[PDB]
Amino acid sequence: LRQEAEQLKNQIRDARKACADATLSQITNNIDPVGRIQMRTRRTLRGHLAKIYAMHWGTDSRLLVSASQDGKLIIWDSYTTNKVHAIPLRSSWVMTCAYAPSGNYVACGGLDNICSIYNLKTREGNVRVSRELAGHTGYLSCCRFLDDNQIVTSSGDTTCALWDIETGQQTTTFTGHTGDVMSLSLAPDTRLFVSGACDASAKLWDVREGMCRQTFTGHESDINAICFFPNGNAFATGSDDATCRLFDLRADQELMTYSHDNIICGITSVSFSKSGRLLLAGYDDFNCNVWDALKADRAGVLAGHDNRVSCLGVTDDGMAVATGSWDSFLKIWN
Amino acid sequence: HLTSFGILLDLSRTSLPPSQMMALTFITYIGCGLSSIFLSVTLVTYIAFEKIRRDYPSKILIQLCAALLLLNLIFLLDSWIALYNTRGFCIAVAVFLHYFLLVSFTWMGLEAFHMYLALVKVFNTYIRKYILKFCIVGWGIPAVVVSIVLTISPDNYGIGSDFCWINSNVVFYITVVGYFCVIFLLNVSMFIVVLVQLCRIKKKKQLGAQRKTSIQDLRSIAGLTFLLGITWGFAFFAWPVNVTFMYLFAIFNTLQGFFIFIFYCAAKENVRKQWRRY
Amino acid sequence: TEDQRNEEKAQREANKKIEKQLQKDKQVYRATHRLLLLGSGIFETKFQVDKVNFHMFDVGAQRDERRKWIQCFNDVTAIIFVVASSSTNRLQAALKLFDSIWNNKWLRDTSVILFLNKQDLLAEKVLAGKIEDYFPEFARYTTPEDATPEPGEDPRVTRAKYFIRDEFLRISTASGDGRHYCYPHFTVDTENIRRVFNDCRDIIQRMHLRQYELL
Amino acid sequence: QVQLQESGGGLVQPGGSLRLSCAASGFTFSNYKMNWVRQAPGKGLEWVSDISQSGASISYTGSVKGRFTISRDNAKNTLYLQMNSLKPEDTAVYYCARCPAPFTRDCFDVTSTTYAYRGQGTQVTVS
Amino acid sequence: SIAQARKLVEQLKMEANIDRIKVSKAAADLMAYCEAHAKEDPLLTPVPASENPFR
Repeated sequence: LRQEAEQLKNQIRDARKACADATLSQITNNIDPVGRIQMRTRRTLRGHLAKIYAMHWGTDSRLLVSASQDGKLIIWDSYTTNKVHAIPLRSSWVMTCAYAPSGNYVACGGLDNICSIYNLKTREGNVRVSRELAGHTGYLSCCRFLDDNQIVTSSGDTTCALWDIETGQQTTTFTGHTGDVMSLSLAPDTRLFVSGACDASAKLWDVREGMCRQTFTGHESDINAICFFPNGNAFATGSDDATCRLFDLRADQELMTYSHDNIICGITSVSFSKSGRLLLAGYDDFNCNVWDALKADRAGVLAGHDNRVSCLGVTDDGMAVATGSWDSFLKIWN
Repeated sequence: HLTSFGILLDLSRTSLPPSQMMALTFITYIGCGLSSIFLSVTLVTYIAFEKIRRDYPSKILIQLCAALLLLNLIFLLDSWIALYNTRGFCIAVAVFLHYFLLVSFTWMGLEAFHMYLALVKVFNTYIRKYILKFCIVGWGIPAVVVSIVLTISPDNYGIGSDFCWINSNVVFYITVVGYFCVIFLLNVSMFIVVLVQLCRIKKKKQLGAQRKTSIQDLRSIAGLTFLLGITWGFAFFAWPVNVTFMYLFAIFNTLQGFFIFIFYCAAKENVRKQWRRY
Repeated sequence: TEDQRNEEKAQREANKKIEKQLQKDKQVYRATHRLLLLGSGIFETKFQVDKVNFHMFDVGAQRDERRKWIQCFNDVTAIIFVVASSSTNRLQAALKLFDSIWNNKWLRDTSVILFLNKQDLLAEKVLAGKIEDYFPEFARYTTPEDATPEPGEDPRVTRAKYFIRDEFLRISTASGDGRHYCYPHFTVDTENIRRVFNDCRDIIQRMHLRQYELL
Repeated sequence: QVQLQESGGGLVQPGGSLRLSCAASGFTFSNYKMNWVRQAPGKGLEWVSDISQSGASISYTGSVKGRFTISRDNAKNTLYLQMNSLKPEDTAVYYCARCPAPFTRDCFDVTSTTYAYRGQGTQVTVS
Repeated sequence: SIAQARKLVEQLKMEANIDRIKVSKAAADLMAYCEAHAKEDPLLTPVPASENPFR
């Protein structure tokens, strides 16, 4: 079937070329860019002990969750720089944390092969573990809450999995990736999702159907970063090849490349603003090189982190950008 | 306008000859003045640059640099300013000169007591508020010791009736020199103890070809010397050699904060990297 | 408002209770001295030697691809590299894994303890007559002068184990930038825990010397 | 698409020269450290050789160190591997394993099972 | 293996068959959203501290 699989790979890449037309860099070249942003470090969220391997914001955009390999999980109050609900973790090495949209439940997960969910608003006022979602044979790398009871989890066993807290088991398993899957993103209309793995591919998924519908094979290296465009009709991924590229769901190809020749470092966290024309990508040169997101113009450098920025996310209403990094502090950007 | 820097650790307490005194004073102002200006560059760099205060050595370095700058300021304005016939200021400037020297001494000892908690006791050395609890022993206990001297005899300080320093012999040999010795013996039993434990790992050869001497290595050994203030132990060689090592006391200890800028702020690789971005 | 002031007061009180908790288990955590092993989920053996915590991490359940979860262990005290010491060609897989760990841009800051765990198993294979074909430069290799483990040990076993040791240490010296150092060993061996203690002692000593730029 | 179409192999007598090549398109060849990994049946994935960017660091496994040489072509975007004086022990399935991150000197998981930047492979049978 | 190869070619069969529009309409709708929410984006322009909760 190896001879057969090359034929539909050649047929799909011609369907990209049949809809190649004009690229996004040529069309958007006429209109005015936003120019230089000059984001500044509003608030430094100090208190994490080891490297901050993962973070997530909230729908309320006030509380953010951030996960560090010390064994902690602090729901940071980003408006006043306050720590609320510092979860002590069973696993010392946590690589994911999704702040639940509703806000009641908080995920974690990592090398323990368990995505453990913590309910913040317990009846006793002390945060405990609701259900430990064991079942993955690989490391938990990204998690995203569908709602208060549904949580798809990216994992290192080449399979993402949709779980249910009420039963503690997998609703469905997404067995399409061929390498250990790194980042995860849910659409704003929460009907479908796309996850990036350590492949050349970041293939799209369906929540209710449970399996891959379209595959976006655009990066050279390990896609550590993924985030939808704010409509949900597109998404940008980021990998270790020092290029982050955007892909459209209605299309099938790479849109246009956000790369610069000075960048010789990997990408770990991409995130999108309220408007689509801004892309916050987090890099391995200890900075977050933000782009214009439509013109390959580096809109700014979010320097100020001494170690590698491993998780940068933006607020749901577009207020701020908080880039957690490996130097054990998050920083709020505006 | 004339002062010798060795007045702080003369240990003989004899007045230096007026021939050399002028020379040492020229060494002291070109030394302490170029330090002060350079130390200020070090403290403007470190507090401003958070990126360089992540390790505990640099936070103790700031409190050593703030000790040595405030020592080098309170030494220039004791001398350039005329304190003759003004007793309150004289005891005050001399109280601050003693305090900013005793915090200068123990923040080399706290560089060494950190090195006890880094290199010979390597584990279970985390102390909650590590730098703040070193401010209780680095800035607070020298503020206690100066307060005992004031509580002893407020007329200890200043001139007898000229540099405003401690007046009594028994106070100076206990509260400066005896304070220096319990820090210098702490320092050199944690200076060569760094050196034996850093030449040991230079004696370990992974493929049989070890690196004896490096450009960073030569920078680091001399940098360790002015970090711990081992050239403040040129005082012990005072009195024969006496005429020689008081000159070496004025070259290597006036320029110590200049050399701390040189060895920990101008040749430190992460610190110089932040200067290009400003 | 007063209700806004009431919520911020409770938020600050919960924050300071959390700060008290995080100071307490910062005091726990900095005393932990984590290590990483190679060669369910992640396994924990919190062994104490000389009243010093050491929090070992066997990570066997994660699969063969390890390029992204080995980046968990750049802030670790040490990477205890267990080598099967016998040569699929599992020993050269350990050399390539050590070369990948050594030259990794995050693991450049953290040190590796090498142990060669199946050393007692190596003695039967080399005395019977099997690494000469599996390594060409073993013929051209010579025994170092500081190479006496025990007088009853055969010089062929000693030459083989020191060749395997310096085969890792060719990666440790001949490399680019990176602030980390290798500690090879030769292992029933009840002295291994002590060897981990002495090597992590020298690791945190060297980390403090590099913090002072003494290295 | 990063696809890795290897070429070569077949029924070749031991001691006979063979040119191993992979197509290796979809990624920038000048940035990536490049690899060769073999896998015998019932044995497992075994690393053979690596070449760095522009051939700076070239190392070999000890089975083939004195008898193999590896070359790469940055302009033609193609990795090569000469084989000389073959013993019949290395009848393995050779596979042009690519290192995951380009600008890093390290190279993980090219002997890992189900690796994404590893080709389908060409059967190299010697008898 | 043959099972994962069959799953891969089945994914390739059903992946091509889905609707695939020309990319100029898709990028045009992306720019339509960008502008459509640039006035609602608090990150393109520097927001004054009267309504910015991070000063």
